Amino acid sequence: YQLLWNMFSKEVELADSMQTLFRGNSLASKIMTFCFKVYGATYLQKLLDPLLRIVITSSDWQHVSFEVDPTRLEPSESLEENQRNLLQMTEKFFHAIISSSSEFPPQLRSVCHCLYQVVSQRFPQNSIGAVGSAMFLRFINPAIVSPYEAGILDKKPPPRIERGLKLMSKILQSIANHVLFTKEEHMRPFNDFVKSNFDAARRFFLDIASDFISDGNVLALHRLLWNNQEKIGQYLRPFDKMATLLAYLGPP
Amino acid sequence: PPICRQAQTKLEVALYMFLWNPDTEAVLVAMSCFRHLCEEADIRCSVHNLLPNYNTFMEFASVSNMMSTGRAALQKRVMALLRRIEHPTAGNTEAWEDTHAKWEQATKLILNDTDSLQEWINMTGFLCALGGVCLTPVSKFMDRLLSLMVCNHEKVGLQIRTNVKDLVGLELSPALYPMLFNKLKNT
Amino acid sequence: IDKTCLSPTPTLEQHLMWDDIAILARYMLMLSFNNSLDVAAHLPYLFHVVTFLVATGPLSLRASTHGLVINIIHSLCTCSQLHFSEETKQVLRLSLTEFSLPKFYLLFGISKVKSAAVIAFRSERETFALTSLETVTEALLEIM
Repeated sequence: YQLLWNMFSKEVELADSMQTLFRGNSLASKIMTFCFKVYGATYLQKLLDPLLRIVITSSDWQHVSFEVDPTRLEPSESLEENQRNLLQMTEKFFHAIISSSSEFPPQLRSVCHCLYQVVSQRFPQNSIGAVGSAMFLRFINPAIVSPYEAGILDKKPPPRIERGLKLMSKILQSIANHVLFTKEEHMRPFNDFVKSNFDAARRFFLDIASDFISDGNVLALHRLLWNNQEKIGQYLRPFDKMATLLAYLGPP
Repeated sequence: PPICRQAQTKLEVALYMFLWNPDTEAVLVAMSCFRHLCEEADIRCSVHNLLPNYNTFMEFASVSNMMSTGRAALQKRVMALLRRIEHPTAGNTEAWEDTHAKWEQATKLILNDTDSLQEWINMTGFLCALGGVCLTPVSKFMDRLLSLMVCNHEKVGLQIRTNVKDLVGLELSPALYPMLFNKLKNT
Repeated sequence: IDKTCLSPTPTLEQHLMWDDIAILARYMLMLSFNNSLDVAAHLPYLFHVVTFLVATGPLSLRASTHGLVINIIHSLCTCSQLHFSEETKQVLRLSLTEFSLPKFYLLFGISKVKSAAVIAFRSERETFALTSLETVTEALLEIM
């Protein structure tokens, strides 16, 4: 809690606005993503494995398509039924994500509570939109786009399902960010259904942000500490204690 | 309409091809030019609306107004930020393609005057500066280069070789390394 | 050292019995190995002489003072009559590595020389800083 509190206080004091917060490749964002991975790989695979098994097995025979771009649309396919199938399966897995609040792990719940407190310490209004978006930009939608690469599925899905899951990441990111589609013209028919699920996502985000592992392995922190030893004493008795601990241990 | 977007892409081709110009002031102006493209792409709307070079163009804007010096450090920063872009814009794709097309004619007329060598090494630094992301014409350039640094019998001679062992020696994309290694292996 | 006050000279390398003190300080350096001088009863006298003659004289004696301090702490650690607790032995063990540092090489006046024991047994001076004596006395106070 103190560790994440320190780096996230540094991240929110070094951030310019709320709209650019935790949306880059910073160290705090990488630690956010790794905390998501190590506290929710099991929860996310248990939430998404039967749903992807319903999508791949016993749904995908009858030329089901989610291609909603009229430029890339096949002449044998229909835009309206592609949008209908996409909105149906979107409503299903969005409802599953909202209903998965009780199965959410408590350690990552305390992590998101600390994140909520930190963002509320500088952005007291609508901090939860910064909280939920980070859970969708870095945790749920990368596993949605690449389920085989996330370890959720044993193999890669068919490419029509992959296009549907990339559009799933786009639609759910528009849901979680509380921002409608303004860039792509073919994404605009879903704006009403995204607006109808704004507060449904926000209630789950507020439920998560309110209110247990083994020991460390063989990791040699000596190599990380001593290949960068030259300028850590320069950056400002911690340096003296570090030098004594350096002298007490023989370098390999 | 898509026609103004098409003309905008042709403008991006023009800016990318002026990025290797011998005159330092033209490269400085073309580097400073990108803020207008960024703000117009912002007010037509986030980051996906522009082809994802927006943060690298911010870096272009930041380096554009720092310092004016000799051409060597300017070219070095040009190779740095042209390595750093890491995205396949179609304007960028056209930019390395037509410069590679003029590159063969350029090295042909050099093979069969020091300003010509200056713009020549500028073209090498520009083309090796780009990632040239394939995801093959880039391999054609690579085999040309591996056939080139021997440069066994030529009047200018070593001013090729040494410059080459700097330019591919220092200025090359990190994602371009396996192709170079695999070419060196079977040469 | 008590009787040097009768005919005072400011340097203490200028006083008439400087060679006497240097010669008998070499005795303590030789004899300081394995509690061969009893640190369990002569410790406060011994630190007094240590404080009085840091960074004095030629390079060999300056390194000898440092080696004397190291051997004092080492024999203080390895002495069995004192029967210390574990935490005190731990802080002495850290203090040995503290005095081994190049910072204390600078404090004791041996900056150019890599190893004290090499120059100490082999056989123009930089000025003394009094705050260095303050730091050394604070370290010995903490140990004591």
